[PDB]
Amino acid sequence: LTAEHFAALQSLLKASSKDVVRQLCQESFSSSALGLKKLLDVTCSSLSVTQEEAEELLQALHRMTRLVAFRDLSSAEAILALFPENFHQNLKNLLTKIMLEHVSTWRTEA
Amino acid sequence: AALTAEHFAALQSLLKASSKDVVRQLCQESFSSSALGLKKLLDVTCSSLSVTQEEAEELLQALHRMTRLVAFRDLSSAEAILALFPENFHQNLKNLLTKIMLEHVSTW
Amino acid sequence: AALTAEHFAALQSLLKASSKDVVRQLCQESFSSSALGLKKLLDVTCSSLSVTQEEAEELLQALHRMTRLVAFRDLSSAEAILALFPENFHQNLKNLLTKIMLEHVSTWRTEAQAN
Repeated sequence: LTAEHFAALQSLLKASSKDVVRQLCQESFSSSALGLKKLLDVTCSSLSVTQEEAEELLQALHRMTRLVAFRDLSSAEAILALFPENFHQNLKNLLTKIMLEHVSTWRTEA
Repeated sequence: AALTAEHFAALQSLLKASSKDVVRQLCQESFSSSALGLKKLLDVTCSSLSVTQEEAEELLQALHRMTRLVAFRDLSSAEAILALFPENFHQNLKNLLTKIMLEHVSTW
Repeated sequence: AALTAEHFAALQSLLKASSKDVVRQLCQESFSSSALGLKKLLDVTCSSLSVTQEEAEELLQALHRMTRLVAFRDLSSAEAILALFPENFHQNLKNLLTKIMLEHVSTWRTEAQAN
């Protein structure tokens, strides 16, 4: 949403001074917790999925990526092991591949 | 900062916990949670601007996207940054925001 | 904690992708997300205490402001931390919390002095 985004920036005209918006822009950047909305919109636009349904996937990816990093998994057949037997094979292998390529760099981010 | 009465009322929920270890975990996780330090920013925005809590989010989500695009493209120009704003946008507001982001594109 | 059935069902939406690049891009940004780590924290809080999302959110915001306040003001004594709680506050919880934060105050200060 970039059209109704500028319709939100206009609310800055309800401010009291140029000092409050000066401290409001500084707090809008460093607070990276607001980056989730950009992640949701880019997920809904790339997968043609609902906002509520995009939240379920992102939590799943977060949960699994954190998991393979926590246990420090370098084994391919170990990654494949936690996938259920009735899981889409090509997607299972695609994920497994991505897990292996980033399991090193991800663990450093802790 | 300080602790409000609502905060102490919220803390008492820990008496519902099954063990003292859960209480210990929740404390550690709450301190380390960077995302939690935004409920105050959400409240400040919603109070000093007299908007909805939802409307407060929409502004912060939009402001974050804007201040991110300033560093993502490293716009050093004071005019090309105002090009992002549409023609039907408040003149004095699009002149103020581009005057701050241009001064905060370095440490970004 | 392992993945649930609902979790694997959610993963299958990745098949709706237009390229393998957006899938790996999704994996990277889902991992390095503080917001996603918080919603996981909310879920177990709601689970353990048998509370709602709102009630759990309040507690975590409460615990966040208090634990940070302890580290910021450097309250390295039980008497100083006990001074924060009102008189009508539950005594046993008052003692448990002031014990927990008297242990981590030193490790919390250092953690904040970094970032």
